[PDB]
Amino acid sequence: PQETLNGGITDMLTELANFEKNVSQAIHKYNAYRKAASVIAKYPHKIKSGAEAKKLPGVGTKIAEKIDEFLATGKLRKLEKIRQDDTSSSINFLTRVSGIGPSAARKFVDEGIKTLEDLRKNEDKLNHHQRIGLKYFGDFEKRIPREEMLQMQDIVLNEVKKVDSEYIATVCGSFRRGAESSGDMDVLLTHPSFTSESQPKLLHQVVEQLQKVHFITDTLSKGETKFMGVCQLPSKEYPHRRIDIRLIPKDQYYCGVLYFTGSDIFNKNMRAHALEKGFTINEYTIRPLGVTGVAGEPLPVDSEKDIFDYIQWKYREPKDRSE
DNA sequence: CCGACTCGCATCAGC
DNA sequence: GCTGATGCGA
DNA sequence: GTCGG
Ligand SMILES: Cc1cn([C@H]2C[C@H](O)[C@@H](COP(=O)(O)CP(=O)(O)OP(=O)(O)O)O2)c(=O)[nH]c1=O
Ligand SMILES: [Mn+2]
Ligand SMILES: [Mn+2]
Ligand code: NA
Repeated sequence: PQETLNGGITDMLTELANFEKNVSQAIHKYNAYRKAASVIAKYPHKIKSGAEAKKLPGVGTKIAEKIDEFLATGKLRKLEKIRQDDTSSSINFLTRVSGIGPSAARKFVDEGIKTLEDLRKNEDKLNHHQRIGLKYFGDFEKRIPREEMLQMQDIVLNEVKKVDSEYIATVCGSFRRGAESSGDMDVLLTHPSFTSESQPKLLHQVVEQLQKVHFITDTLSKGETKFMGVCQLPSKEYPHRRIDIRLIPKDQYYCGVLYFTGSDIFNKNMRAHALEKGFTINEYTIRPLGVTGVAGEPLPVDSEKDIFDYIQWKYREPKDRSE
């Protein structure tokens, strides 16, 4: 109990979570373990028994028993076995390549493809996404310091303005909450030519411009509203980074900014209280619920705070939206 | 006991 | 060819 | 996996 508290426990749960998702293809068990780890990581005491943990929300009989075994013996038989298993271990590892999920990792391992070498020997069996994830395997597992994030913002906002002075672009995600470190760059984008009732050609032009100045280096996926790609600060070379660009209608922009800024936990808390007050919020709109529960028409939103107001909540600055 | 627990894009199965 | 299903990362 | 209905 030094790393935060219950670090040994949260790592245990996270590992179990990873095998459920990657080997068992059980997203819900995966989410249960991660939630349980997140509750425990916040619990301000060193846990001394499964019974104590069982009283936490999201901790049931099974994770309680795992904790008693971990506390009594210093390990978990099930995790040690999983850890040493060639097939489970290799399946779990390969999903760390972006574009290889549980299904592709299982097929690869079935035909003897188990390592990065194996993948590099068999590039022909990889789709485009998977090829790039392989290419930048190490880069993609590095975190992005805020200062590189700011340099990256400088480039995104400048180049967007150069395409069209009318574009609005906002870096959201952990960056906007003031995180000192980020896993990727999330960019929201809008324009007056694009409303909920309106050829978008607005995302392609920005993507194209960022490729011309050699900021974006590869494309993982690109449609009329969402781009997923790779980018790189100009120089010893900087790591290649993940960037997502989303084009959203102007009249749903602040709903998107809120959704793609806030931590997942924060978004959940706000969705709950919004129901409490008879509102349903998604990433694009806020709607009132009628007396039966049916949804009305979207309400006007001219500011992130307008959303807080609708549901009678004190404005929470992005820096304070970790939960 | 037992079912519950979002979306845009790429690719593939199949028609 | 196209449509729908499945996979994927968010 | 946990937790309701
Ligand atoms: C995946 C996911 C995302 N969101 C919103 C909120 C999130 O903040 C924003 C950016 O998403 P992400 O880039 O994937 C992680 P992030 O917050 O930016 O932190 P880092 O990337 O730096 O690790 O989208 C959800 O509401 N529910 C979700 O399930
Ligand atoms: Mn992010
Ligand atoms: Mn992202
Ligand atoms: Na993956």
